[PDB]
Amino acid sequence: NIMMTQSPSSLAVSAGEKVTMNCKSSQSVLYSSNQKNYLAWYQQKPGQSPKLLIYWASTRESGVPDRFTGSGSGTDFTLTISSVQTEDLAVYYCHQYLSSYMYTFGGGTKLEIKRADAAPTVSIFPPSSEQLTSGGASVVCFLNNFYPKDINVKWKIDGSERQNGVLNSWTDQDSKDSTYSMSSTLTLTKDEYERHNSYTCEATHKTSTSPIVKSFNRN
Amino acid sequence: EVQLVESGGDLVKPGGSLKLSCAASGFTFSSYGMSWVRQTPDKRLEWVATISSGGNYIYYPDTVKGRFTISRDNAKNTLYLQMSSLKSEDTAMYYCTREGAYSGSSSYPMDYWGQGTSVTVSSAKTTPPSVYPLAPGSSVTLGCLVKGYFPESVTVTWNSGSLSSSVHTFPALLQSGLYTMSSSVTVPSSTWPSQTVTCSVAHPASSTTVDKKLEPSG
Repeated sequence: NIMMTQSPSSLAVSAGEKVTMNCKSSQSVLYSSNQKNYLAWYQQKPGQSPKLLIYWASTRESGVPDRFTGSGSGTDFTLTISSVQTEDLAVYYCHQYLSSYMYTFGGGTKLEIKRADAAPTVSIFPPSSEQLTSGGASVVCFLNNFYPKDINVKWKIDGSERQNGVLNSWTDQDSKDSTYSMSSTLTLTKDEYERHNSYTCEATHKTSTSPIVKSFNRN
Repeated sequence: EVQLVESGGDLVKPGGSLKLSCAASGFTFSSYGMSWVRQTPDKRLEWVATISSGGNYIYYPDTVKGRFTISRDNAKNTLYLQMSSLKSEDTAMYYCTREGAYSGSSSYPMDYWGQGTSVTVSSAKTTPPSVYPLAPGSSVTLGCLVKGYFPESVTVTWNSGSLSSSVHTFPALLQSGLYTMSSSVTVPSSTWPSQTVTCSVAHPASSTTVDKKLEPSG
């Protein structure tokens, strides 16, 4: 088995900058009879299947832009993007297709787009009527359109920070603005919810030394 | 125009069987070898099986050999994957690929990939979701909380697709052996609540479509 190793696992790059991603095979993928490297590069854009970019380690596929360049021989290979475009946001995988061997893929390099720092737009939502009707009570916080991905959310119930029953989910980078979004959900029973009055969610982000605070009272 | 259309993906109990199909068009299907490649939740790409142009030569990795069967029908322009003794580690997006090299001759890697069919191998039962509107208690953020469904996926649309470039779909998380996800829309203060905003949730797995109108409070 030829092990394909890709480095780095992910990298952030601004539009118009040069990008280099590495691939390493556990053994030579150079043929010697052909004198060709049986290495391919695929690009997988969000929500899509992979698309072939490079074959024979250096030759570009049909509709592949000139900015994409493959190099290396034997065990060490690289994929280079000369003028990074927002459209080039994808996971890039290397693949060995050596005749006598089982097909293998690298773990992929996630290329993320660097943008200006942006603060989140915070929104708080009390449990719905129909949810309370069923015995449950979920308080939701949306932290929308922020950059970078690192953010902290603390939930406060009547001034006390709560650390039981919260689930946080991040969106992938936007196709249009390169930002992230996150949804934080505090789940309590209808009884636990009715026992308290003030519900607060505080967001801390690189953009401000001050938390963005959103709250509501059950009245 | 090369087109590879997979179908057959479903929720299967561990130890079960499932047959995947791939309808090919826009190329002489019978002159190419086809392959199946799966993508697991960790996003890793894993070669599953390959069959020569004619269906004479078959190749499998150790992970699948004995359990899976690749086949094709050159008269129907279809590729098949019969899966049996299914295990949870078989849960993935299954792609139908086309071997780049013409017939026997080597040197060209797989070039066209289809859109995939997802296969879930789990002892967990199909549960329809509960949809809860998220309304506040220049712009206004509205949402929908879609809780306690199995399996993935659900499809949330706002105003039946009329809304918007301003939608966020938050990836589902497994909570108590069931999935929970959320969606948000941002509309101008002038449009809501003056004009009707509804989220439509469909879970094809449970044959469920649920439309929730978002209403103001106080």
